[PDB]
Parts: sequence; structure tokens; C-alpha cells
Amino acid sequence: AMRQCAIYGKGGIGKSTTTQNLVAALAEMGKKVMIVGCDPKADSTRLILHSKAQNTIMEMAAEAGTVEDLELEDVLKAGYGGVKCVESGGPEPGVGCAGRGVITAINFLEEEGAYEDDLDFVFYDVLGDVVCGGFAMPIRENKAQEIYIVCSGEMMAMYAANNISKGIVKYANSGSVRLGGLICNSRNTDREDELIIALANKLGTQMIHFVPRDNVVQRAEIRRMTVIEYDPKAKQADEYRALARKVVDNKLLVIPNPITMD
Amino acid sequence: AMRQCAIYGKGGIGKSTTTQNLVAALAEMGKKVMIVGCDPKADSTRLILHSKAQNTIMEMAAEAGTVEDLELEDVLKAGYGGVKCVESGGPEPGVGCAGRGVITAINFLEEEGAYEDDLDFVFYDVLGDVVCGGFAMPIRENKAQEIYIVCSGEMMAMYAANNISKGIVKYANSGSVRLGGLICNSRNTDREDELIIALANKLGTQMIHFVPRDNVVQRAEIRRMTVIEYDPKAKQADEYRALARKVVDNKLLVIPNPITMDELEELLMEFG
Amino acid sequence: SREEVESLIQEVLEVYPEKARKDRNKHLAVNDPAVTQSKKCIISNKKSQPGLMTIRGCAYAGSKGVVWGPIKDMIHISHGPVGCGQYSRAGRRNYYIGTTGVNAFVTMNFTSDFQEKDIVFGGDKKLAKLIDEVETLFPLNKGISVQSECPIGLIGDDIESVSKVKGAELSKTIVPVRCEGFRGVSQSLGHHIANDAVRDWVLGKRDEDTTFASTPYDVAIIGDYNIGGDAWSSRILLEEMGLRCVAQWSGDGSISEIELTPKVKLNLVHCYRSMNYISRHMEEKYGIPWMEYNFFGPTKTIESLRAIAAKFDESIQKKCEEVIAKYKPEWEAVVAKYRPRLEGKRVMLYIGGLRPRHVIGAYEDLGMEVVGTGYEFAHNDDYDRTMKEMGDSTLLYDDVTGYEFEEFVKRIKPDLIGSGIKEKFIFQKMGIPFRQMHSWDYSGPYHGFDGFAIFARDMDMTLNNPCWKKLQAPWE
Amino acid sequence: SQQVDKIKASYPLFLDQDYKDMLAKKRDGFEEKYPQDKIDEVFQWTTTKEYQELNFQREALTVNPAKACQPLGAVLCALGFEKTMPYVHGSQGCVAYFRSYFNRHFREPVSCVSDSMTEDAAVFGGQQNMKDGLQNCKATYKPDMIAVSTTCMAEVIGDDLNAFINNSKKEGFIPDEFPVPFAHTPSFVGSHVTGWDNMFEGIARYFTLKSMDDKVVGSNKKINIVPGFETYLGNFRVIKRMLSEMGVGYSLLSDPEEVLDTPADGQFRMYAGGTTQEEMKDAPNALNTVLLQPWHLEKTKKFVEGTWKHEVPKLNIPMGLDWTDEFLMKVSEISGQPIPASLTKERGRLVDMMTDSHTWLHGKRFALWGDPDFVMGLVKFLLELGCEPVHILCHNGNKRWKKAVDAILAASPYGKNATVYIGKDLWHLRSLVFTDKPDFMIGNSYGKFIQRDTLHKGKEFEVPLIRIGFPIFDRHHLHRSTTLGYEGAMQILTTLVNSILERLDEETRGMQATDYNHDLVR
Ligand SMILES: Nc1ncnc2c1ncn2[C@@H]1O[C@H](COP(=O)(O)OP(=O)(O)CP(=O)(O)O)[C@@H](O)[C@H]1O
Ligand SMILES: Nc1ncnc2c1ncn2[C@@H]1O[C@H](COP(=O)(O)OP(=O)(O)CP(=O)(O)O)[C@@H](O)[C@H]1O
Ligand code: ICS
Ligand code: CLF
Ligand code: SF4
Ligand SMILES: [Fe+2]
Ligand SMILES: [Mg+2]
Ligand SMILES: [Mg+2]
Repeated sequence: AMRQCAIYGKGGIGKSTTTQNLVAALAEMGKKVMIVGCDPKADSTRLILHSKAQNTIMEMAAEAGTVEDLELEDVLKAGYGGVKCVESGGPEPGVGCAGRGVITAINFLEEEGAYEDDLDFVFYDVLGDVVCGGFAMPIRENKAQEIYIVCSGEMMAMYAANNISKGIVKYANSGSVRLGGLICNSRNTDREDELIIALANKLGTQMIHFVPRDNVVQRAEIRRMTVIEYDPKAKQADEYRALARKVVDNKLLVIPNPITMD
Repeated sequence: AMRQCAIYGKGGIGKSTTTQNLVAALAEMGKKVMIVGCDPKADSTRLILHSKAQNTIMEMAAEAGTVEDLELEDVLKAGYGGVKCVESGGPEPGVGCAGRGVITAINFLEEEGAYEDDLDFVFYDVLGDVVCGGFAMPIRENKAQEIYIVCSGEMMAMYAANNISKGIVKYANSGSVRLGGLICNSRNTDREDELIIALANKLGTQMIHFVPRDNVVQRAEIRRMTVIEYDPKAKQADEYRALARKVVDNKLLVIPNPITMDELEELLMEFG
Repeated sequence: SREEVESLIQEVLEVYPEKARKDRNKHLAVNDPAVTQSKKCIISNKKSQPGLMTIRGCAYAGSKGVVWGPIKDMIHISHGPVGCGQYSRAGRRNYYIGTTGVNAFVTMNFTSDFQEKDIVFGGDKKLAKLIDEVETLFPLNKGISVQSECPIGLIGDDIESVSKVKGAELSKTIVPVRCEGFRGVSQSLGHHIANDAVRDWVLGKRDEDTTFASTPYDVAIIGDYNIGGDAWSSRILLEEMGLRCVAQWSGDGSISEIELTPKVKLNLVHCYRSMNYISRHMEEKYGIPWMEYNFFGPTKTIESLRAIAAKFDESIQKKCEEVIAKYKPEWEAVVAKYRPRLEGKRVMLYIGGLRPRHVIGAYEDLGMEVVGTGYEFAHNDDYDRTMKEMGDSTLLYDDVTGYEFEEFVKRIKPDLIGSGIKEKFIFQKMGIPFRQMHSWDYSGPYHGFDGFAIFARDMDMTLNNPCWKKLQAPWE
Repeated sequence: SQQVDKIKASYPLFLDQDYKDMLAKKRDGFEEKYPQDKIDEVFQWTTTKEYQELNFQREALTVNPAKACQPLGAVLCALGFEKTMPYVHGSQGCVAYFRSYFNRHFREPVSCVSDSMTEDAAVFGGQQNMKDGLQNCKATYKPDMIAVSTTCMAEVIGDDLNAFINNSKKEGFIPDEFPVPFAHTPSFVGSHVTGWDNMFEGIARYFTLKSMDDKVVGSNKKINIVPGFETYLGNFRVIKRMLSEMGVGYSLLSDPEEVLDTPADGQFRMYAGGTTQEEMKDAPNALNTVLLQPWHLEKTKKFVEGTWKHEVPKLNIPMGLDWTDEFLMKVSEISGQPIPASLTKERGRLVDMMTDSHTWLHGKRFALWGDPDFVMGLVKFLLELGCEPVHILCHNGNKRWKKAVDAILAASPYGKNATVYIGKDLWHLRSLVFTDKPDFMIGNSYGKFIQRDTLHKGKEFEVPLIRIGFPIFDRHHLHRSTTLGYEGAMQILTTLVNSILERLDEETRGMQATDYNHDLVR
């Protein structure tokens, strides 16, 4: 009934963009989707909600005194297509502990029953460098069961996909959490789709889709919108629908096999 | 005086590369330099040492039992130009606490007298996202006094340059830490240099130097060395020398004024 | 016996998985008083094996509970969640004279009481605000320490900064202490972090000042925390001997005594483990010599009085021989009354870092034998001092496990055990007489001539109590 | 000096002239102590209304709190199950503290392990410590079950207990069927009562979550009893006695009464009695589940209503007459058993005691503190007696609980002068008993410091401490008492009316001044 997915990938690769554009298409297909942002900058739902969604979970808890005093009504809002949005929140750079903020928010959503409306998909958008246990909260047991790793043809992006896959293994062995595939967000490198297919093969997974580099994405972002909402007829808009259709039909869920760099 | 700088910037913008190349050129000028990696992966010193940086402080400490058992000699190595290299280390993704790894490591260097040399420069190469107090350890009192933010003409880098400044303000006030400038690592966006100069102005800083995107950097990277060493005659090798003298001769130190997400967008719109 | 004890060691160790076995084997030894390099016979100050019920505490207990907490006219903030500060509130009996809540604060629990928002957003703002409320509500406090608990060290709060800033704004010494509980392997590293902080933030305040009037008889008592008044009972002997005690660290201690310690001629170090750090530093920086002494029982005390008095002129030596002559009839009568009741009795000890060797003297003065002893957290230099004090083929244990200690006692069958509150009730149920050797079972002092009397009476009351013959029901 | 025939300990030894003289010299010479004049003026100031206003403006500083952190409760919970070892994943300092804390209250051994996470386990995670630790514990102390909780540091770094344990099993450190229930117990959330709730829920979920398919509610004909964080041995015993007395089949889930009261017979027993694993597995088959202390069993209640499908009754803690009555009728309603003549007579003997003592209890004013259910039970009983609670403090309380207690207070003429405080500590309470003096305090040992303070102002301002609660470290064997049911109510009534009479005799013991009212008959 309910599918929970977590999006990982190298810092700066396009996770929050790709995630939100997918969900837009998914909602446009008639799915009930929740997006859970797990980044202290709280930008993960910024394109589904135009302009603002002022209220992060940690913010409201800090103001309200404690997380226990906070009601579900305060932090969960709906945007384009009825997509439900909630943000973990956390501190500004260089102080406090953003990891614990994620643990607390995910624990809040569970305790308040946020997962049991009539939801088809839950998406956790996680930040790039996964520096601590807090940021693997979305891939614990009874959280996300599918992980998709955003990468590209350059050396650094792939290196990251592999290190995230190692971090997954301890959660995959002891649980049901599985890698769903690699999503290639193009950087226009040579023979790039073939290259990511090869990497996917060595891991034990597939490349679900090749997403072209198209500046409509950034132009829509500047408007606080998804490409789906900003320009439904564009070529990139059909790309996210294709990616969307494939995620619905994916059956491939593996424990990945990390490689040695040679 | 010894000058301490901390290098910040968006994930993937090219910090480690720019930092090591900047430092090689500094050593090439006859400066005595130390590099401190504050990233759980050990790649901050890999182009100076000619192989991966196998012995991070945390790894050596865990092996020896506790950091109290650890020797400075076991973690401090010298590479190209006599540059001193040390790595914090930390976990692989998703377990433990990389923040504490940095806090532990910096404290170790201080206790073992790592700064009590005649060093001319110390550079801290820091993680993309500054998610907690540990990753701001490099900018407390008696640590970095100069911050450089590596960015690009791309949206993500400038948003990040602005967000990091928010974090800087808190430490600038209780300490001597100052924003020194922006290093623009090109992504070939249109009118890229004008945009970073403009962004620099609204914050109160300069754009220190424009580093072009040059595939020679990646060729040297595959050879596990800096461009300064890989190709001393190259045009890019000259770009790093330029950046080096500008940081060396830099006197502009400000507390930045972060702008609003609106101003940042109207800026992108004004140039693109 | 030497071989029998070695056999006992190998049998006990048979229960452990191999990793824990190879390690616990390094921390149990059969003593040789001839050996002077303990590294050869035993190793200590390593991390505890997980899941084996060590009796060890953390760095914070070592720093706040032990070194800092006794200083009576400072306010010590337990910085972090509410537990640590609450389990240590008035648990250790470091006696002091004062008006609690007004000019003295030892039995009080000050904390920042972290909630979840303080973890995630960090607590420097709360800490700053906390220091303002303190200075409002306790205006006679003469300084503040900030004792970090586990999460302060993880998240990277900048308590040094808050201490320099708030301290300047208020002209108040504020000492930030990173005694995070996960640091080190035990209480021991907490001592060290506590001594370095004294050094860095307090000990130098009067380096330029020369107003204090100094005599050639000035000494400081270093490393006595005045348990049940131990230090007050020691201090009286030193002064009857004509010495003047400017400082006591840190039992009944004031922040001004600490600042005046650099003006003394000699440092008298009772607890070597917890304060040898600052003592070496004061010798290096101010030229002050230091020496270890033992005031447990008459023999050690008499020997210590003579050794200390020898560091001064003949007048102090004359007064030494006077003090001795005065208390001689008092400790001899104690012996005549209580030793016949204790002669030949065997005791096993397990304590922290000083007493497992230090009190052996007092037991022998009552005709008792120490058959086993060990420490929670000594270093090899403590075991260097230990082995000549123990008899041959006695058992030595380090960071002993609940299981190991349980089984050693089953075989060795001592008449008395002297250990801590966690040990107490296990061995009473076994029918074995037990004395607390941290808290002195809410009795004491045991230091000096006056303490020895309470010491003799406590060892006899307990060991010879009528309750110990009642453990078996007549019918089974 | 010591006279060998009469040795003096620290008191009164340090009252000898030579020690006193020596301490005078310490103070004058080196202490740089504020003049007595100033100390007395500062002291007096802290007893005023103006100091109280400042004191109640605090936002960041806590002084003398009246609570401890979550894992303390977890440990107590875990102790209540057969051959179970409490295991705290995180720093070992915590465990040393938890054991000492319970040792002192119970005057018993307290068994619990750590997995000794040091600095490298802080930055790398505690996966290894959890592997080696579970293996070492099982091998050495041989429990049937290991119940895992966390220190604050394991919580900051997000150590995934479920995964760490599953990998331990998968890799052969412990056998797969070896029961290892867990609960995240962060110290910077709630308090020690919250830790009990969290631990119980982990264990109950562990034994009943998979296998709800073959469960039928009511099929074992018994009533589940969940006591909560409880530290009076008599409290476990009295619930068990009243149910047996009614003929009710019952199952006490978490029962530490035996293991915390083992006999001194020549052997040490690390384990004794407690709730069996089979009892937990069978629990969903019970008629219903009664929570003794609902205000800290909210997480347990959701799992039991949601997973087991029990209509958990809305019952207050069974303290005092109304709520013991209410408990007994509802147990009667669920099980089919009428209330036996023996309990009915006991009820009337507590009523008889209330009638006998009412003239001395009437209008007496109390300040009190403790855990949420304890406090509200104690408040309800004080009102039934004709007493006036004045200061009601519950440091680990919440806004909803405070609302309920304010309603009970307002329903009675005797609550008109009472105010409830949540989030406030013993330094706050100290101000209250100086500015609005009650006759007595009812709280734990920490209250002796208040009593010392009130006395220093003057013998007419002294507010005596009545020791009921947790922890009690300065009296012996009060942990064997009872506070629940009729039996608890008789004990409390007797403790109260006799504190009142003990104090009155002290105030009337002055020869030819106050002793005209030193009556033989009261
Ligand atoms: N297919 C595409 N074509 C062109 N630009 C794209 C793109 N996908 C993403 N981008 C741009 O790249 C930038 C990064 O996108 P996004 O913010 O989603 O990355 P991310 O979430 O991986 C960074 P972090 O790890 O810090 O959360 C944005 O400016 C976005 O508009
Ligand atoms: N000026 C330039 N021209 C060409 N390639 C460059 C370059 N600067 C960096 N690169 C390449 O881009 C890749 C990323 O470099 P680098 O590792 O320094 O980025 P970074 O440190 O911000 C990533 P992280 O966030 O993981 O630390 C490297 O392959 C590097 O060789
Ligand atoms: S300080 Fe140490 S454990 Fe030297 S931490 Fe401990 S009041 Fe012990 S053996 Mo408790 S090194 Fe003091 C000690 Fe000895 S608390 Fe007391 S009794 S002489
Ligand atoms: S080693 Fe503290 S008791 Fe713990 S769960 Fe945190 S609040 Fe409770 Fe030492 S410093 Fe303290 S006592 Fe431990 S936590 Fe660390
Ligand atoms: S690394 Fe993760 S856990 Fe450790 S402090 Fe930073 S955010 Fe909190
Ligand atoms: Fe007992
Ligand atoms: Mg993102
Ligand atoms: Mg880098």
C-alpha cells in the first residue's frame, strides 16, 4: 500500500530538484505523496510550495518549548497537486547538531501518525555528505525501503554513490531497506548514460533513468516551481514523467556490492 | 605572524583541489605551510602526498586505543614543497559523528604543538555542509582568522556562499574570524565573473580570483599531484600563482552581510 | 600458593570470549615485592571490555565529582542533560565549612538541564543566559566552573568563548572544563583535564601580586578531598608541627587558597593519581618541590611526619618529635584495645586510584593482612608503588569485573572486603563483612592519629558484628 | 585527641577546641571569606518576596532539580523481568551512576552493564561495542534476556540500536532467538519516568508485534497490570495481594519486587523472580490492561490500545479512598469477580482511621513534590483528609497533567489556596516555603536542605521534611513502605498525623514555658 523512498547522492548533484520534480509528476499522475525534507537548510519542499512553508519541525518545537507540545497541524502543509510537505529544520551552519534534528522530526512524524492517511509514496530528501547516524534516520527499519542514488558521469559523483552504498549495507543487511537504482542527472559528459549503466551493474542495481541537463530546471527553480508546474509541455517536463512512471513500475530492490577503486 | 585560513564552499565546488593547488604555489613561493583536512574522507592532502592519505588522526587513535596514546609523528607527513599534511578522518557515511572527529583532531594538533612551528600558513579544508559546531572548530579563536568561500556562477554555489556567511557572523562577533573573499571556480556560466563580483559586493567582500575550468587540473588529479607540480609551465599553474599572491597580499577582512533569498534571485535575474 | 593463585586466575578467565580473555589476562597478576617495573607484571589505564560490568566512572565524575566539586565558594555548572549532575549531588562527602546557598555551594546541583532544542540548536546562548541568572541569584559566589557532560563535546559548543566573554563582562573567573564523559577510559583523564584547567584559568591570577605574607614554613595539602573531614584531621598535625597550611586541594577548598598556592615552600601530595599533574607543573613553573605522604595509621603517619619535618630546620623537627610524643599514648591504647580483636584477619580491597595501596599500613597496624587489592583506574606508576607494599603471592587486579571479583573472593575467602557502594550489598549477602572505602560508610575521618581511632573501631564493629553469625537458618 | 573509651566521629569531633581554633585560622588567613555580616544579609535577602520574583524569572539556570534522566527508568523497567540484564548502550559513567543511585535507595545490589563507548566509538559509532558487549555479557553473567537502552551520547550521534543488534546476531555474536528488546532513551527528553515508558514499550512490542494473528482478547482470562516507575516494594506487593484476595487472574508486567529484596543467606543472587517471557507473549490474550501510573505510560497505552486492542480503562493511580475504590470496581467490572468482604472491611478501617485523626490533620498546610501520578495521588488524598496542599511542584510535569490537578484542586474547598508548578525545581520551592510558609514538606531526601535553610532563619520558620517519594537516602528501609491502595493510605495517614504530633510535642517540650500543652493524651 504505502511506499517509502529515500533520495541520496553527492552534495550539489540535484537531489532536492530531482526529488521535487519527480513528486510533481507523481502527483500529476494521481498519486498521494508526502515529501519529508532532512536537511537543515530546509529547501526540499520549496518548489512544491511556492515562496514559503515557513514552519520547520525543529523551529516550531524550539518556539513551542518541546517537540511533545507540537501538533501535526503546525508543520505539515500541502502544495502543488496536494503534495504534503514537512521540513525537519535545524540550526544555521556551524552550531548545534543537525543530525539530532532529523532524528527528532522523523520520530515526531511517527509518533503523530503522519504516515497513515492514504499515502502512496513518502519521499525523504537527504543532504549530500551523510556525516552521522542522524542522517540515516530515513533508512532505518520501518522507514524508507527503497533508496535511489543521484549521480552523474564525473569521477566525484560516482565515488559518492559507492560510499553511500557502503553506508547502506549495514542498514540493508540487518533490515529490509534496499537500493532501487541510480538516477543520472546529466552533466553532459561523453558517453555518460553507458558509463552510469556500467557503474549500476557493478553495484548490483540499474540506472532507472537518464535526466538531461536543461536550464529550464534552474529557470523554474528561480520561480519557486517545478518544471512540471512552470512549463508542462517542455521536454524536461516529459523527462520527469518518464522517471515518474518508472519509479512506480520499479521492482528491482537489491543489496548493493561496493567496489574497490581499481 | 602565522596566518590561518579556512576554506569553505558548496559540496563539489572544488575546494580541495583549489586548496591544494593554492598551497603548492605557496610552497613554490617559499612559504612554510600546513594543510588540515576536516572532512571524513581523507582526500584533502592526497595531491600533496602522491597517494591516498591512509593515516588519519581518528584511525590512528582507534588503533592505538585512545588519542592520548597517539604520537604527532604518526599522523604528520610532509609532501611537495615541504608542506605538512594531516587528516582528521572520521566515519564512512551514516554512522557515528564526523563533527566530533574534527573537534578531537584539532584539539590533538593544539596539544601536540602542531602550531608551535615557524609555519607561515595553516589551511583547513572543510566539508561542504557545515551542519554542526564541530565543522566550525576551524574558525574559533586561535584557529582560522581568514575565511575564503569557493563558489561559482551557478545558483547552488551562491546560495551556499550566502548561507555559510550566516554561520560566519556568529563567530566573527565573538572572535577575530573574518571573511577574506570569494574564489570563483568557473562552471562556465555566462557573465560568471561579473556575478560573483556583484555577490561579493552585497556581502561586503571582494572576488579574490577567477579560477578557470581547465581539464589539465583533472589530468594532474589522475596523476595524484597538483598542477603546480604536474605542469609548472602550464597556463593554469600561473592562475594558482596569481591566486596565491592575492591571498598573500590580501588585507580585506570583513564581517559579511548576508542577503535575503529574494535579493539572491533578483541578482541571478539581473545577470542571466 | 603462588602457583595456586595463578591457577585461580586461569580458571576465572575461562568464562570469557577469546578477545575479552586475552585482555582481562593482562590486568590480573600474582605479586612480587621484588619487582620494581610493574609494566613487566601488569598493565593498567586501558579501555574497559564492553558488557563486563566494570565499576569505573567517567571523565566528568573525575573532574566535577572529584577535583572541582569540593571547591566550596565557586559555582560548578553541570552543563548538559539533567542526569549526571543529579546522580552526583552530595554523593561524595567532601566536607566544608560554609553557609550553603549563600557563600558556599558544595551540596547544590547547578545544571543547564538540556532539552532537545538545546541539543539541536546548541546551548551557548543558554549558557550565557545561565551565567547572568547565577550572578543575580548568588551574588557572593567567587567564581563559576562549567563542567561539560557528554553532548557538549559532541555538538561542539564554544564554552571557552562564552567563558572569556561573560567573564570579562562581569570580572569573574569562569572556568570552562571539557570533562565530556566519553573522553578517556575512566575517572583518571577527568583529573587531568581538571588539573590543566586549574592551571590555565585560575593558578596564575596572582603571578604579579606580592602582597601575601610568606614564611619558610608555608605548605599546601594537595590531593585531599576531606572525606568525612580527613583533611581537617591531617591539617591539625601539620600545624601542631609548626608548619602553616596556606592551601588544601580541594576538600574544604576556597578559590583564594588555590591562587595563593604558588607562594608555598613545599607541596604535600596525598593523592598522587589525581594531582601529580599540577604538582609537576608548579615545580616546573614556580620552583616548588613536592612530596608524597601517607597519613593512614600511626606507622605511616609517624614516618610521614618525620620525612616532611626533615625538609625544614631543626625547630620543625623538634616540634615533630613533640607531636609524636603527644599522640603516642592515644594510638597505643587503640592498638591494645582493637588489635587483639583483629589480629590475623584477611582483607581484600578494591578502590579507585590511591587508597588500595595507601591504607595497607593501617590494617597492618591492627594485625590484619591485605591478601588482595586492586584499582579501578591506576596507571603503572601507581602499581610501581603498590607491589612493595603488598606481600608475595597476593592477588592484584585492575578494572576488575563484577564477575572476577565475585569469584576471587569465593576462593580466597577474606574476612573483610573494603570497596565501594556498588560492591557492598553483593558481599553482605554472601556473609562477608564489608566496609565502604570511598565514603568510609558515612563515618571517618580515617586520616592521621584521630582518624585511626575511628578506623580501628569501624573495622572491629563490622567484622565482629553479631549479624554475621546469623546467615544460615538453624533448620536450613 | 581521642579518648579510647569514647571515640568521636567527625560529629562531634570537629567541635573540639583545637579543631575549632584551627578552622578559625584557615578562614581568616587564606579563605578571603565575606564578612559574617554580609553573609547574614545575603541569607536574609534570599528568603524574601523580592528574591522570589527574581528566582521565578529564571529561564536557563536549573538549581536542585527534582528529576533524573530517561535511562534510569529503563534500567528499573528491565530489572522487572526474569533473568534479565539491563544493558545501557553508550558511556560507562552513566551506569556507575545509575547503580549507585539505586544502591543507595534500595540498599541492595543493582545489576547493569555498559558497552563502554569511548572517544573513537563516539566518532565511529558503537557498532563494535554492541557486538563485543552483547557477546561478553551473555557469556559472563548468563542472562535469559538482555534489555538495551541508551545514554545521551549514543542518542546525539543516532546509533541505530535495531541495526546494531541485528548485525550482532547475523554475525554470530549472540544466537538469533536470544531476546534483545530495545528502546531509545534520550536523556535530554522528558525524564526518568519517560525512560520507563519507552523501555516497557520496546519489550512489549518485541514479544507481541509479529504474532498478533493468533491472539484473542480475553482468552487467558487474566488482567494485565503495568505498574510504571515504582520504588516502594510494598506497592508491587499490595496490588498483587488485592487481586489474589478478589480471585482475579492477573499478570504483572515488569515485577522487580523479588530481585530488589533478595535474602542475606550466604549467597549473592544476580537474578530473582520477575515477569516471564511467556507472560509477555501471552499478554495480548488478557481481558484488558490496567496502567497504574497513566501519566507516564502514554506510549505504552497507544501500543496496547492499537496493537493489543484493549479498552485500557481511564483510571487514576489507585491512591487514597476514591481512586482505590474506583480501581477495585473497574477490576471487578473487567473480571467478573465481586469485591470480597475482606477488602470492604479494610476500606472501612481506613475510613475509621480518617475519622480518628481528622481533628489533627484538618487545615494543615503542605508543600510537596515528586513524579506526576504520585503527586496527584498524594494531592487527592490530602484533600480527602481535610488538609490544604499549598505548593505543588512537579518538575517533570506537563501542561495537560497540570490542568487535571488544577481541576481536582478546584473541586474541593480545601484546594482554594493551592497552586501547581511544572518545570520548577527545589530552589523555587525553597522560596515558596519562606514566603508562604506551610507546616510541612512532603518530598524526598533532597528536601532536608530546604529544612536546614528554613531553620537557619529561625526555629519558628522551620518547615519539617516528611520523607515520601524517591530517592530516600538518609533513612533506612523506607523503600519497603506502601503508598497504593488502602494499605498505602493507612501508612501515609499514620506518617502524616504523627509528623504533626511529633512536631507539636517538640514545640511544647519547654519546661514551665510551653509544656502546659505537653499532653499525655492526643
Ligand atoms: N537536470 C538539471 N539540469 C540543469 N540544472 C540542474 C539539473 N538538476 C539540478 N540542477 C541545478 O543544480 C543545482 C542543485 O540542485 P539541488 O539543490 O536539487 O541539488 P542537491 O539537493 O543535491 C544539493 P545538497 O546536497 O546541498 O542538498 C540547482 O541549482 C538545480 O537547479
Ligand atoms: N579548475 C578546475 N578545472 C578542472 N577541474 C577541476 C577544477 N577544480 C576542480 N576540478 C575537479 O573537480 C573535481 C572536484 O574537486 P574537489 O574534490 O576539490 O571538489 P570539492 O572539494 O568541493 C568536493 P567535496 O565536497 O566532496 O569536498 C575534481 O576532479 C577536480 O579535479
Ligand atoms: S581523588 Fe580519587 S575512587 Fe585520589 S577519583 Fe575517587 S577521595 Fe577513591 S581511591 Mo572514590 S584516586 Fe580520592 C578517590 Fe582515590 S572519589 Fe575518592 S574514594 S584518593
Ligand atoms: S558518561 Fe548523564 S547520566 Fe548519562 S544519559 Fe546523559 S544525562 Fe543521563 Fe558521565 S558525563 Fe554524564 S554520567 Fe554519563 S551522560 Fe556522560
Ligand atoms: S556530526 Fe552529526 S551528530 Fe555529530 S554533531 Fe554534527 S550533526 Fe550532530
Ligand atoms: Fe539490603
Ligand atoms: Mg538538497
Ligand atoms: Mg573536499
